[PDB]
Amino acid sequence: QWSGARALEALLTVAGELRGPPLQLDTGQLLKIAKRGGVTAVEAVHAWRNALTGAPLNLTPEQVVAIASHDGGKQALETVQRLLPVLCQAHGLTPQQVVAIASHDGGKQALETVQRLLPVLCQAHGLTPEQVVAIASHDGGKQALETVQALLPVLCQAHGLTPEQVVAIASNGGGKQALETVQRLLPVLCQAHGLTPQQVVAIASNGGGKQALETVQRLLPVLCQAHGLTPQQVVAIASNGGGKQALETVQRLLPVLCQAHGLTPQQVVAIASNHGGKQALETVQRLLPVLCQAHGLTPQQVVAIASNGGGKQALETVQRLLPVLCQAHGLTPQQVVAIASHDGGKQALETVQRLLPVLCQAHGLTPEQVVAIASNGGGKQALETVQRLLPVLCQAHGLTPEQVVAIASHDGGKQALETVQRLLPVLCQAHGLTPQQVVAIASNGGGRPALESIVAQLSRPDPALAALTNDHLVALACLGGRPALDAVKKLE
DNA sequence: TGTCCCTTTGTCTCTCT
DNA sequence: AGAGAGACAAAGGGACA
Ligand SMILES: [Mg+2]
Repeated sequence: QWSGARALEALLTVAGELRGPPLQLDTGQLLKIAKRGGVTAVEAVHAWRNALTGAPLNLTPEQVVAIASHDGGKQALETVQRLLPVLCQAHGLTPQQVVAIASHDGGKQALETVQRLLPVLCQAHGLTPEQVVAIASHDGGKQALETVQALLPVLCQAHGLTPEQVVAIASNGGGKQALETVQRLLPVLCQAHGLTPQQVVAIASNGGGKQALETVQRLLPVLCQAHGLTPQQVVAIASNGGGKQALETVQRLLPVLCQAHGLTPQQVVAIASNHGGKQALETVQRLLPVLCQAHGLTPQQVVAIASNGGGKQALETVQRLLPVLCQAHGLTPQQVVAIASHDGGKQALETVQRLLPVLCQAHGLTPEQVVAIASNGGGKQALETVQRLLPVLCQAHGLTPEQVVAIASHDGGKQALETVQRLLPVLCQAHGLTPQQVVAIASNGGGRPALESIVAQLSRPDPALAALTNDHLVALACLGGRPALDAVKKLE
């Protein structure tokens, strides 16, 4: 008999009881835990199904699932019950910060290291606890913290980094490796290749930090001479997420793409400078002629789709869905491209296919309005939030469909929609803001934190924003969102 | 096996002007 | 607003006990 038979059965046993109180998990939560945390993690969640759910700790099931669904999730769950009170009272962290720290593989290691090192890091190394929390909140968090403690002085003094840079480098998976590689390679990359420490920090400030710095060091010569590329264009490929894989794939496919399809180097750099760049490039070489065949898409439209993170998923979903979206849903190829040319194009595309008839028939939007909402990063999220929240923003808060679509139609629209639904009453009813002023504030990228900052002022007034009327705060909030507000906060 | 750590890719959100 | 930067997570491999 296949070994896994027993454990698998154990899994289904324990996981049927978890559909019971007090977590009520929905199959797609039990799977998640099962896949990443394993059976020990499903069986830890059961064994601690009460201790975690209410007084003392009081975690949402969402928050229990987040802690459990990683390797060592059992250890994390045990450690969180032990240290969360210790960390909120002895160190002053929110429990949401403790959950953040715990929700990665080896979470236990992270938690115990924050417990052990946060004093020495804040006192003797000058870090804020929020910096310590960010460093901690990735896989290998424990490693990154011990490495920060050890290398912060040598990185700042011998190498000229600001502690902020050291923290930005540290705050990724493999933070330890990136830090160590930045130490070793910073002088080599600066003194031999004329890179600013700033550019070295940007290369290092990703996952595959170590990998990207070493691949830049090895390949900058081969790329800038025998491949007509600038130091700037190599830095950009290496620091935008593509890292090692993207740089090596730029070597391979730069001539193939150009020579066979007439793409400039700038178009190749842009396709490269993203997460999964290598994937986008390879998919572009593979799929371009299929798309552009028989007066299909123009090349430039392929370059566009491809030049966002997830470009490969976007290219393949267009290939698959262009026909049905145009035939069955009355969309132009131009529209399909626009939806696709954003991070998560694939998600937006699939969500338009699913939700366009619903949003038109049941909610009275136009296809154009649907395309507009879908045509931003996180399109899937904005579109699903529009469906959830349209009848509520309209009926309960008096907003027009037009106004909702407008809040919806930026990056973060989901966040902006959910914040408007929650903050409109206190803003209007308690502080005299008009619905239109509220809709205006939220109708930008960063609508959410801009609404929250406006509320932070009219709820617990900083004396530094006092000479500003509501109408002035509103104008500032529209113009530069939270950062503009915090900008004036620094004036008193 | 369970746990810890690292890398790559995909996706979502916010900033900076 | 478009480019750039930063956050959040899924999934796989190495390493080791
Ligand atoms: Mg594994």
